[PDB]
Amino acid sequence: MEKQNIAVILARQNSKGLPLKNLRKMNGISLLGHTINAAISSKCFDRIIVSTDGGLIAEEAKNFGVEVVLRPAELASDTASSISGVIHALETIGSNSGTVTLLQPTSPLRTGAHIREAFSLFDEKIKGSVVSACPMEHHPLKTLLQINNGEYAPMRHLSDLEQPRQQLPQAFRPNGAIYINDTASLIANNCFFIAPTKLYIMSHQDSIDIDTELDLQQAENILNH
Amino acid sequence: MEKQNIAVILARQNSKGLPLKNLRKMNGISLLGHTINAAISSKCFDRIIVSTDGGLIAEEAKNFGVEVVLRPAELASDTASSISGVIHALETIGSNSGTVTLLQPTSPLRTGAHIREAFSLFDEKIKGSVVSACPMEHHPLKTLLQINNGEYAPMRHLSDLEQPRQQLPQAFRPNGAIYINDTASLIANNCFFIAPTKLYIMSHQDSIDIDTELDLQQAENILNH
Ligand SMILES: CC(=O)N[C@H]1[C@H]([C@H](O)[C@H](O)CO)O[C@](OP(=O)(O)OC[C@H]2O[C@@H](n3ccc(N)nc3=O)[C@H](O)[C@@H]2O)(C(=O)O)C[C@@H]1O
Ligand SMILES: CC(=O)N[C@H]1[C@H]([C@H](O)[C@H](O)CO)O[C@](OP(=O)(O)OC[C@H]2O[C@@H](n3ccc(N)nc3=O)[C@H](O)[C@@H]2O)(C(=O)O)C[C@@H]1O
Ligand SMILES: [Ca+2]
Ligand SMILES: [Ca+2]
Repeated sequence: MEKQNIAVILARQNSKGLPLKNLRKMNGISLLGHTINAAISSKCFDRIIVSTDGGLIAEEAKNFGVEVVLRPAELASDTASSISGVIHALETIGSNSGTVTLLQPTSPLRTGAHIREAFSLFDEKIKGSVVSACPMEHHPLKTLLQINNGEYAPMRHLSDLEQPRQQLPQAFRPNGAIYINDTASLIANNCFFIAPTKLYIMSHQDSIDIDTELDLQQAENILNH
Repeated sequence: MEKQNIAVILARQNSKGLPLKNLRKMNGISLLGHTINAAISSKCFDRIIVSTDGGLIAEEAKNFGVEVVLRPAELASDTASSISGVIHALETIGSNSGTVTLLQPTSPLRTGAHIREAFSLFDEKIKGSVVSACPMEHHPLKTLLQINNGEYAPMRHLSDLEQPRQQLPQAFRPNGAIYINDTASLIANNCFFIAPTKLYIMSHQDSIDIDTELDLQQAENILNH
């Protein structure tokens, strides 16, 4: 096979929250369109695929000049895993060698430059994931986990709960915007986090994820800096 | 000595953020007053002390009918630890036996009922802390910690990052509203988290902490249910 860099944008029609979320407009452009534009402007991809079950989403993708994979209902339900959708897209276009990047439409402030910056961290020899991430608002060592009913244990040391944050290791969470993997590795492991995983760090501002109407408005306000 | 249940409300005059924050009004009552009212209505305390360096805060505390400890400047600076303020209050009134509870004015939706509910968890024989806490918005096992420059390691397992949250242990963070300790233990350990620490769980709504003008408005709106 030819090695290919593939972008997969999963955009199902039924959004369990905000209705028709993937086509909702932000500064005049659909969420889908913002992420398609990021994929194109990154110049990182040989193939850009929108995977959907919805006719309106498919028409939007075609109007932006990218490929469409149609998902049957069982891969677009509320319970369907993202990994099964990415696997189905790769099987449909016939790629099992190269890289595959998931780009969620719910991260509209993730730009093509962010994608290029993340790609520069990918190690073609070692082939761990590159995942975009942002700093944790509340430090995860300053937490306790339930071990029994009404019984809790510190995440690490009890003394961590009173340590100045600057004296603790820096902590990060995935923000959903970018997951880059070696294609054969993603197929074999059937997941998005493959060791050794590297992080591409983004600001809290650029990590906004759209769930609510107020999220859409905040993202618009951020664009209008 | 007589064993005493002491409440200490630390309320310094200089707020590094919102100016004069501890006297800012919320539905007509100062933040200080809301927490004093919680301490009184809990009926958990033999002594209620407001510790401050500020004349206006001291006058407000006296008007609510509680005791005042005056802190010298070195215990009320931007760098001064909360524990040193609680230790100084206990030394001033001469108590080293019983319980001591820190009640921060920045948690105005923490009520007297919350204080009673937390106190019911305190174990007078084993004498670990009781700390009020709320659920973590982002699960702390779904994080990575920096171990070297540009090198990160999962908090626990890499597979935790893709686990449904409901399949992970429940996680909680202190919310700042209540810290209950055995008095002799707090003096000896010079800290607020003493094993075995128990958690009193509060909702995200009741855990609001005041840092901004918008925080004050949100807390007011919550009160007006
Ligand atoms: C990679 C992955 O597991 N993605 C999941 C993400 C991820 O964990 C977070 O965003 C990280 O912060 O979480 C979810 O993210 P969510 O349900 O909002 O979906 C994000 C975007 O992906 C599309 N989608 C999702 C699943 C699927 N089978 N097909 C799809 O087309 C949606 O239409 C939307 O554009 C979640 O909220 O539960 C579910 C997603 O499946
Ligand atoms: C127990 C403890 O360590 N408290 C600290 C808390 C705590 O960790 C969080 O609230 C938990 O979510 O964090 C701080 O909390 P913060 O600075 O807002 O202070 C909270 C309240 O305590 C008063 N205060 C604080 C310290 C001190 N030496 N004297 C005081 O009178 C303030 O006037 C205000 O009413 C922080 O933001 O850094 C600093 C506080 O010292
Ligand atoms: Ca989501
Ligand atoms: Ca604070």
